[PDB]
Amino acid sequence: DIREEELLFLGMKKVVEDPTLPESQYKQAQNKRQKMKYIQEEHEQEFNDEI
Amino acid sequence: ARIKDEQKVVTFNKKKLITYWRKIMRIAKTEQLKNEIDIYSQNNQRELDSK
Amino acid sequence: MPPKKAKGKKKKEEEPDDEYKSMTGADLTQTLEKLKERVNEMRTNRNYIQMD
Amino acid sequence: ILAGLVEKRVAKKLIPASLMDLKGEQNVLGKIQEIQADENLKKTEALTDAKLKKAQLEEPSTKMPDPSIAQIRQIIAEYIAFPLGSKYAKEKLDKMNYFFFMGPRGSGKTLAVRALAHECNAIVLDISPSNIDGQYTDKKQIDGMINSAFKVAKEFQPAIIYCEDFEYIFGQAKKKKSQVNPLFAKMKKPLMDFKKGKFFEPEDRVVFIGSTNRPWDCSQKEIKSFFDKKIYFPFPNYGTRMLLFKTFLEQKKVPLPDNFPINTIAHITEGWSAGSFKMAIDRVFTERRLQKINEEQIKLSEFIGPLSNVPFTSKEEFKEFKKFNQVVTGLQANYEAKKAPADDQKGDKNKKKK
Amino acid sequence: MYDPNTSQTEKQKQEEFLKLKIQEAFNLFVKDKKGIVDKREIPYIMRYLGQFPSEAQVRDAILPEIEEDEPSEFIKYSKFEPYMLKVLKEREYEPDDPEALLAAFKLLDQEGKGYIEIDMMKTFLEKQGIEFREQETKSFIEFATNKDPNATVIYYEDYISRLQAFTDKHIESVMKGYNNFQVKK
Amino acid sequence: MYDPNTSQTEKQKQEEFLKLKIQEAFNLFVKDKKGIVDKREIPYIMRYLGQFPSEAQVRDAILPEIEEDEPSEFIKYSKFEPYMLKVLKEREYEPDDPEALLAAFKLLDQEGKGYIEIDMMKTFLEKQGIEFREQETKSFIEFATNKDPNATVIYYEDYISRLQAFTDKHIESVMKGYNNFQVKK
Amino acid sequence: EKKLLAFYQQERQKINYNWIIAKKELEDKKSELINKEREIQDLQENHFMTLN
Amino acid sequence: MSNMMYNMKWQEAINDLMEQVTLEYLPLEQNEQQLGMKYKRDSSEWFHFWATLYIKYIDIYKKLEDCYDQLVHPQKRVLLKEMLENVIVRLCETKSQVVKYNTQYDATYKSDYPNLDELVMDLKLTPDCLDIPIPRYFREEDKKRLDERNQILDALLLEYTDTKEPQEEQYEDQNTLQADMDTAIRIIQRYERGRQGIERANL
Amino acid sequence: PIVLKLQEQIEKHSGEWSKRDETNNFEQKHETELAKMLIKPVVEEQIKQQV
Repeated sequence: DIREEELLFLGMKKVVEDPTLPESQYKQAQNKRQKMKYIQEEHEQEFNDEI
Repeated sequence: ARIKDEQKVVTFNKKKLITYWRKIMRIAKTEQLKNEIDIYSQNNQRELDSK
Repeated sequence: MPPKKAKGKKKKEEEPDDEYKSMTGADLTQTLEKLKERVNEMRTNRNYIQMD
Repeated sequence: ILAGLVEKRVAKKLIPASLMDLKGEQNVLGKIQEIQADENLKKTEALTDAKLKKAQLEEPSTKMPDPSIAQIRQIIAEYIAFPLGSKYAKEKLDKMNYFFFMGPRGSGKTLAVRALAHECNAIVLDISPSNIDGQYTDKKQIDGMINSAFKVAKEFQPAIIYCEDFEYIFGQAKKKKSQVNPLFAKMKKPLMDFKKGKFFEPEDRVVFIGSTNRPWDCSQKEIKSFFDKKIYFPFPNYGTRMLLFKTFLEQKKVPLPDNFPINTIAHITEGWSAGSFKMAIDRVFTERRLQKINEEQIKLSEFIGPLSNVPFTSKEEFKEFKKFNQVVTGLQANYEAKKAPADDQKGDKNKKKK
Repeated sequence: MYDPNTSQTEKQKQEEFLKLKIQEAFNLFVKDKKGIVDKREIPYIMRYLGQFPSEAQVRDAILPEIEEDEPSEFIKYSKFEPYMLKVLKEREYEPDDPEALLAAFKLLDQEGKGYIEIDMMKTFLEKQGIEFREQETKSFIEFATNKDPNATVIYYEDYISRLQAFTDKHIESVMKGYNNFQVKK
Repeated sequence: MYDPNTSQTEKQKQEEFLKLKIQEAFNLFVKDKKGIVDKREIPYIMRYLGQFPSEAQVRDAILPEIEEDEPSEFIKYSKFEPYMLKVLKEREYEPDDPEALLAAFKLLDQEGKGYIEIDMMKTFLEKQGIEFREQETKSFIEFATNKDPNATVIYYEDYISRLQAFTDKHIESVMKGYNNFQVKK
Repeated sequence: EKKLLAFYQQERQKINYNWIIAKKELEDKKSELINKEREIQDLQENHFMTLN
Repeated sequence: MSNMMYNMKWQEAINDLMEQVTLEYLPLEQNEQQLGMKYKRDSSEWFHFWATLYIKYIDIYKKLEDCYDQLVHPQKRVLLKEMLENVIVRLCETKSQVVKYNTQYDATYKSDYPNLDELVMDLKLTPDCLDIPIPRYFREEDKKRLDERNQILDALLLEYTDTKEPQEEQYEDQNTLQADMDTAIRIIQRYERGRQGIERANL
Repeated sequence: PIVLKLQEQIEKHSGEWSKRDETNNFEQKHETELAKMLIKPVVEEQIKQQV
């Protein structure tokens, strides 16, 4: 138990993030990228209409 | 069966060098945390005096 | 269908005439002492490098 | 024509894939491998026995490090994705649309094809004799199908044509009676005239894919002179093979042991292609075995049985692969180039006229 | 741990390893002042190092042999190194073989049904030999039952096998480092 | 077990060990007089010698060969040891490759779902081929289903793996002592 | 054993370089966060001044 | 958050591109100031120069492709796309140039797989710095025609194939036994009888 | 020539967009000025064809 405490704290075993969990950092990155990409298309469409 | 003079019995140096690095990095990390406490103190004084 | 493996003649290996055929017992105990701890110098280098 | 092709199963919607899906390492020690190869060749030059030198040079120069998986990924990306996926790069780069591939079964050719097709959203038409066997029995149908596929590629941009089992169409005629259908070999003339005619426009972003499993079957001169470039997929190395093992084991959702000697299994598995690796990994773990992985940690002997069950590539096959890569690529041409001296003259050649 | 059938250099290196393992365990179990550790964990350090001395044995032959003439509230490395160094050299407090545990469990299971009632085992633990505390008995019941809260009986064979495997793993952990240390010039 | 491509000294050692093992198995089946064992136990002994002969094979070939000039209800050790030795050397009745068992089970599982119904297995074993007895089917169902009373289907892969592991452990245990066994002069 | 030692050494050096890069990026992003906080405070101060 | 970070990343990428342009302009101006004599530059130096150029252009490609992936200014996006394609072209040209000068060991290797590991470690980067994943904007850009093509392909597949999932590589297993059910039943019976006899004799 | 293209694109982007004040256009959307500047060719060429 102390060995695994040193593993996690001193840094032996990586803390792997499960993609399925709601709060995974990769999930936040994917949501931000999806929003950002939809942003590029929204600007594209409205800029075409403006032109 | 050659297990104790120049083949199989140098595990002592394994764990002792591991522990010696453990102590070198404990001293290094303790000095680093002294520096971190100094930085925390500087930020604390700055932010509290700002408040 | 099963292609039954051929009953090839077993090894009965002819022992290679390498350096392992040099000296008698007492110097074998000395050579023993000469490869008995350290190779785990190397295995422990592996272990410590894996820990790092 | 598209409806006819779809009904003929020539065109299929291959599984989407990514180029980064090709787990591969960089040539960290490839340069040192090359240095050792050059030094060993120089030592061979110092040898005195003519028979020994002839025997050593007859076998492939294994000392040369094979192209890295990272280097192969780079080459495939640069030659396909940018030209196939970009018009401007196609115009501004070398106008080539013919790639040949040599490697063992399942060694990752399908993975690369899937990755490119998914990234570029390109139709994959496989005219491989195996993928078309049992449906074509005359030259006219083959000619019509080739013409339709080429027209689709020209007009259905982007388009890509893949064809495995190219040996049966461009193999050794003098060889024994191969069990493959002779009709496949007739593709050489239609494709020959197509290539000599520059059918696909250089800027047009359509490429022809040729990947085989046994390079020695095909004719080397025709391979050299008929494809824009050729690629040989190397056998997995210790580091790359171990990393592939780790990636598949994490993919199957099996726990990772702390004291497991990965390189030991890597050594045990030397000589197998990527396809054999994947087949063995799938075979070892089943539904209840995967559900029971927690109770029983992964055991070395678990991989002992499947490894022999899957197809095994002997050192001779690797040597022949390396020889074909050196010859067809022309590396042996450079080797012969940098050895012949310039002292020899061009004297009398007219007396022997009788 | 210690092999008395080795060469003089081997015996010396084993002794020096015992010293260094004692030092490691002591340092990892020192709380405030370097070089001092409470005597409660002295058996805890021994268990960390594989020795299995009984509580009465620890109190009668361990503490007096290491405690000072003046009663010291905590033990230092001084008397902590050589004591278990000699103990490992002579294997004074080596636990019995696993067959001993198998026979013990079979004796506790008079009927030989392959399992022992939780109530009976707790009665033995808290009334026979060295009695365990209530929390210790709770932990024993939990582990022997695989943390089963509603379990009523425990299969002693599976518990013995798991205990042997875990002991082997911990012995591998501790012994790793038993090997090198050499005479410094 | 017996290696037919070893050295002459190794050949003699293996033959002597196999003879001793056959004698031990015969003694295990000896009830009234040493040197005579029941005929029905003939295949059973073969299963410890590594042979899994079929009932028809033993009845047609094993029994007539072991039987003396006249049919006897008991097989003497004199006619049992040599025949057993040659059978084991030839590996005539060795269990087939586990891959063969997996192929047979997958053939039974037409849909390839990885499991077979208990009733389907019972019908196959009791209506096709040499029909099993009730106790045979009961034991097969119990042990294929890891003694699960609530099991409804049998997964052939894990059952085959468990049976192969048990067979290997049994063979190694019966072979135990071959390293320490020496040729008698 | 030797092969594993070599591989572990090389991969350890690789992740050491990676960790150095990560620390550099973390320091840069922490400085960016400090500057972002300063920008927020500046916006607040100018907001109060404009309100006045 | 994303806009400012991508602005800074494009800033760094343009800094890298300007660094490479100044670097490569350096040889031309140096030659202009020393055009009198010939140049005895071994293939080693040219290999180092082109390999460093290739790696820096790879970094530029990564940053610019990610920016266009998450650059939201359509006017900015068009410029990023054109600059990205031009940089990709000169990157392929740099790779070809490195290929030609692959004359190490006093040889004439025209290898399509030049080795840059020595420079990579000398430059303090891990091998993954050479990664060039294929850009994903090849789909969105002019996606109408390819989407229509895929729609027609799926319609035809339903027309005749009756399936829509992408076909996976089905590898035939050579572990199939050409035996009747009776043979398998007999084999299983032999296995079970042997194991039962073993159990009873063990008892 | 592609070197010329890339470099000149770099200078033109530096001159136009780098010197662009996005504080008022906090959303990094299209600026009317660029719209007019790049649209003038279309209207001018339409007028030229009609005339």
